[PDB]
Amino acid sequence: PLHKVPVGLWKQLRLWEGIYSRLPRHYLRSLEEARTPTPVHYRPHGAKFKINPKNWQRERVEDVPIPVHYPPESQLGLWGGEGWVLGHRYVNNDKLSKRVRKVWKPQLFQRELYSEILDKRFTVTVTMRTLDLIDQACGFDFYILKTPKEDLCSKFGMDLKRGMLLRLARQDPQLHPDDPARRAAIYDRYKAFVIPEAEAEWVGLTLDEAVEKQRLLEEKDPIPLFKIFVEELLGQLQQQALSE
Amino acid sequence: VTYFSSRKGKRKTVKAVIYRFLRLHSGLWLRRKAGYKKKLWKKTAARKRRLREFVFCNKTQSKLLDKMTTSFWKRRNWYADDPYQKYQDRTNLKV
Amino acid sequence: TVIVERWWKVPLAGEGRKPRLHRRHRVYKLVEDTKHRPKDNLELVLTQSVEELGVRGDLVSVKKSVGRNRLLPQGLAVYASPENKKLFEEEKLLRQEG
Amino acid sequence: AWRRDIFGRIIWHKFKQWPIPWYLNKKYNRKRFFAMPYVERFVRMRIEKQARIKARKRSLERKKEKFLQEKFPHL
Amino acid sequence: ATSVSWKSRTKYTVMPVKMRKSGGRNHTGQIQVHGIGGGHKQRYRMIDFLRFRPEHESKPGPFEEKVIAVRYDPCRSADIALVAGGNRKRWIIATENMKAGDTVLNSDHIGRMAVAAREGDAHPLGALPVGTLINNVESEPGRGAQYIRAAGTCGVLLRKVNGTAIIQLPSKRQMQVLETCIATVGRVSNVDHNKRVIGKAGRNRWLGKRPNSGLWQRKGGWAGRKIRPLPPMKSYVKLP
RNA sequence: ACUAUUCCAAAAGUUCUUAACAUGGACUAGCAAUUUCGGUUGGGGUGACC
RNA sequence: UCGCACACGCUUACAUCAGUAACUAAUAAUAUACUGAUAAUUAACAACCAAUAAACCAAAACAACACUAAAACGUUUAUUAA
RNA sequence: GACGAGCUACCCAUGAGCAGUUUAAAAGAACCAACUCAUCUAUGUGGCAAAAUAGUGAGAAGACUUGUAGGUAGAGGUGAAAA
RNA sequence: ACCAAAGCUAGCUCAACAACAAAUACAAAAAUACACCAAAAUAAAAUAAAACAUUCACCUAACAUUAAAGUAUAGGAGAUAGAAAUUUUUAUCCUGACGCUAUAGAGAUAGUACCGUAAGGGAAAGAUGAAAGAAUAAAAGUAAAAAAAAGCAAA
Ligand SMILES: [Mg+2]
Ligand SMILES: [Mg+2]
Ligand SMILES: [Mg+2]
Ligand SMILES: [Mg+2]
Ligand SMILES: [Mg+2]
Ligand SMILES: [Mg+2]
Ligand SMILES: [Mg+2]
Ligand SMILES: [Mg+2]
Ligand SMILES: [Mg+2]
Ligand SMILES: [Mg+2]
Ligand SMILES: [Mg+2]
Ligand SMILES: [Mg+2]
Ligand SMILES: [Mg+2]
Ligand SMILES: [Mg+2]
Ligand SMILES: [Mg+2]
Ligand SMILES: [Mg+2]
Ligand SMILES: [Mg+2]
Ligand SMILES: [Mg+2]
Ligand SMILES: [Mg+2]
Ligand SMILES: [Mg+2]
Ligand SMILES: [Mg+2]
Ligand SMILES: [Mg+2]
Ligand SMILES: [Mg+2]
Ligand SMILES: [Mg+2]
Ligand SMILES: [Mg+2]
Ligand SMILES: [Mg+2]
Ligand SMILES: [Mg+2]
Ligand SMILES: [Mg+2]
Ligand SMILES: [Mg+2]
Ligand SMILES: [Mg+2]
Repeated sequence: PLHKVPVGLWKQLRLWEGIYSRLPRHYLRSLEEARTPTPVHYRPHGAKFKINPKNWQRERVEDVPIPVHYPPESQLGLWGGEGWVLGHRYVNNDKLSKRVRKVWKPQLFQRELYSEILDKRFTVTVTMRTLDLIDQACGFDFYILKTPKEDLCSKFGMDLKRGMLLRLARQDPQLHPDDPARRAAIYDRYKAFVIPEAEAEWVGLTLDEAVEKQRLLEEKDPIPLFKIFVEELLGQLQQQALSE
Repeated sequence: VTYFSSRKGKRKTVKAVIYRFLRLHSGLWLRRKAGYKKKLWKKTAARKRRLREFVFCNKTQSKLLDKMTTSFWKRRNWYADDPYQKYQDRTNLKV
Repeated sequence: TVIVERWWKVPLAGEGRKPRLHRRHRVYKLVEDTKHRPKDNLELVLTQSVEELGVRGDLVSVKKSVGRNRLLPQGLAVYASPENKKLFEEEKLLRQEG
Repeated sequence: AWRRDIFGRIIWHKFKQWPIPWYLNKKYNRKRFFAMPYVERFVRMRIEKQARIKARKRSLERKKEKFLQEKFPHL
Repeated sequence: ATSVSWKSRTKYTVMPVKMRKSGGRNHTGQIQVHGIGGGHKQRYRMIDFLRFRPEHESKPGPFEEKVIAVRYDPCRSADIALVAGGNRKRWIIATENMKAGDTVLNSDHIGRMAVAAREGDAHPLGALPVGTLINNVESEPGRGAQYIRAAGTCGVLLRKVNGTAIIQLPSKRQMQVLETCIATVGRVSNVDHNKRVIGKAGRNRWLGKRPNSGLWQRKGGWAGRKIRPLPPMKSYVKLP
């Protein structure tokens, strides 16, 4: 026997059926297409073509990303899109020596970050790279709004993004309750990033959180049959009164 | 020698045969003489000359080298400037 | 951040098919280390007068140690951002004015 | 309710009546309704196993039709 | 799989509390320290090592306490004394000659003329004379007694510098301590604990000590008589 | 690898320091890994030879 | 002359009537152990069966009193307990 | 990568035994039962028994035997070392 | 003459196409009292290299198909490993069988008996007829039918 459809497409046809079908289109579209993550550990070479040193002929040259590992703690902090590099190495770097299993862990630090939009000080575990990108993006909130999903890698980062994006689209008065001036200032320079309201609340979610939120938005306890029967009877009586 | 490959199921070639030998289309294989770059100051002018020369292999060898080489190296080749092209045909051979 | 390279060349798949990886593509030589690199300069703008570094409304080059943990958190300095530089084109053209 | 139990089956969970709320009830808390990653493999196997018993039941009903038709030259 | 420790008690009772001994095993049930177990079953009796401990939080002043009894304890090598005052009873480590029907003084006060102390006396280190003999010495003020608790041991006060006393531990390493640390003046009880003979192998199983292994080992480089220049002074004073 | 050691960077601060975590590269050990233990021979070993 | 109970553990192997040619018994006789039908051990014993505060240093040993190796085990008062 | 400490090794809980005789004595003392071991011989060797039976032996208030229930798991455990 | 012997079916292969109700995680199958939940770190070696240390396809993923090609390359440059650029592919409908017959074909009449403390292992078998609401004598082994100086058992 065989399977009517291959298994890699089982995971896909999971989405085409049931409650997933009722999820909003924008969410799905965002989930499907994955922009390729900015190289962190491996170092890319720009040119599509190279010239072989020994062979002396142009060579089609491609880039393969190095698999990196994200521990469960990393999902709680901002590591700058990096993690553990698992691999092997040759001792002495002579290919002829012993091959040995090895793991490079990133260096972690405890730091505090300030939000204009969330108006708060968070204690986050960050990497050097995280502070560098926070630097180059010129704001913490800039760093979070200016970055794609694949580059943050953290549930914390994406729920941060979702939170403050929602706060932007709501135009919340709670931001700086006593100062309309600082509201003007703070909201203005991020006004590049404003997204509509129905989009903002779905942006940080995970498929379980999506399924759950959708479930809750779809809950209606079944209408008593008495209701529908009364409606039908009234319809019949009105049609009978009108025909006469 | 791999008689059936993993991915293509074809028959693989031994590359170490392709680096030291040359197949003419007659079927003669042509090889360098062992130790020609080795310890020259010891040897006579005579031996040096004998070492610089190319040579032909007996039936037992050519046969063996053929089993380690796919169809692609038994192919007829016309190169521009090909030195050996004048040597690839057999003439006046009455067996 | 450790920058890493593979010892064994990976074959190609170019039609959009994903690259087919084997176990020998898991040995790594360490090419470069980020934390062993020399530090750069942080270009900032001062909203006030810092003791050694600068007068109010000036362009400063700090190091990330002093810059990240002092100026930006306390509100002493802001980032090099162009939109934030126009602000001091403004303050500077209204300074020598009045 | 409809639940996904430990073994990855889908199950009909009949409720029960307790004197206290569900987050405060000990026994109800250590009952797990959800599956773990490795269960995904087993989930597959029975889908596959079931598929065989169905597939080779068909092939019995086929044969039955043929024997009878060659044994009884109808019409 | 799991285990739970026996040491849960939140309150201080002088009534002996039942203790569960674990021979050699950590909380994962594996042998960590060899050769422990099967002792005679013992109760534990709580000790208060902070000797200056104002009973009612309101009144700050010095204590006068009374010695009701002196008993044997299985848990430690020294002998224990039951001391009461106000509404409070405590087991404290008894000094060498302490007898039932005795009086003990506890004060944190430091006078410039110091004091002459009995054995059942507890004073701050800086309030004692330069030559005196001490035990149950506290490390950092308010932390309780740690060093010199064993059977028949004593420390000695050496010198005082910058409001900080120097003491000599039984191993003769010297210890640097703030003046406000409380200490007891004297020797610990039962000074003859060292000369007791264990008659048979039986006494060992009674004390809860298992026989050694039967594995034979060459002595390593570690073995021989090493003569070391005495380990330098330990300083519990931290710089400003 | 790990457990300890010592050092250099990193990290924080000073104008040279390291409180406990903690990463990169070394070092020095312990505990410890992976793999073998050539051949002739008036049997093998020892002796002798290749 | 390893007897009667309980604990643990076994599960109808126990009881009555009936049948045994052949199955179980290492043979027979007949049957507590094979086969069929029918019945059966009845709770006062045993299991299940409260919390939290506070007082209480003071061995079992025929227990006076001690010995060293330092000893399992709760009463009573207060607050609530269908 | 699972599963095993209902055997046995060692622990942790909670129980239970030890009559008589001798001695001021429960003293890792005597004598000798229950109880525990296994010395020596003969039977047995597809046994009654995948380690027994008969005699004969050691110990027998102690580093003693023993019941119920936990614990440590193979690159390990446990070991009064017999690898 | 005994013991035996014979059936052709149960079902399998491979491939296309696409009975509630109650009870349950107390020591599962026990209506009912104060909590906690929940968790993650590269596949290794056997084996090839006639030893063995670097290295050893397949073992995860999908990508298919005809080629480029066992070519470029990668390799104790040994054993072996091995691409891409660029090219090819007409629709469904149209299901069956030079597939097995009860030592086969599923392990299957069953995950059951039984064996394991446990993970786990894991069998054996059916045959008259329309109707039982009708009662061939061919394997070995033996029997009918003990054996008479002598010897690879016959010629
Ligand atoms: Mg292609
Ligand atoms: Mg002790
Ligand atoms: Mg010793
Ligand atoms: Mg020894
Ligand atoms: Mg290896
Ligand atoms: Mg040899
Ligand atoms: Mg030899
Ligand atoms: Mg010889
Ligand atoms: Mg010979
Ligand atoms: Mg020799
Ligand atoms: Mg019973
Ligand atoms: Mg019989
Ligand atoms: Mg157990
Ligand atoms: Mg046990
Ligand atoms: Mg007696
Ligand atoms: Mg005795
Ligand atoms: Mg006799
Ligand atoms: Mg005796
Ligand atoms: Mg004796
Ligand atoms: Mg022992
Ligand atoms: Mg030995
Ligand atoms: Mg030996
Ligand atoms: Mg090999
Ligand atoms: Mg071979
Ligand atoms: Mg070998
Ligand atoms: Mg492999
Ligand atoms: Mg069968
Ligand atoms: Mg069973
Ligand atoms: Mg016959
Ligand atoms: Mg004859």
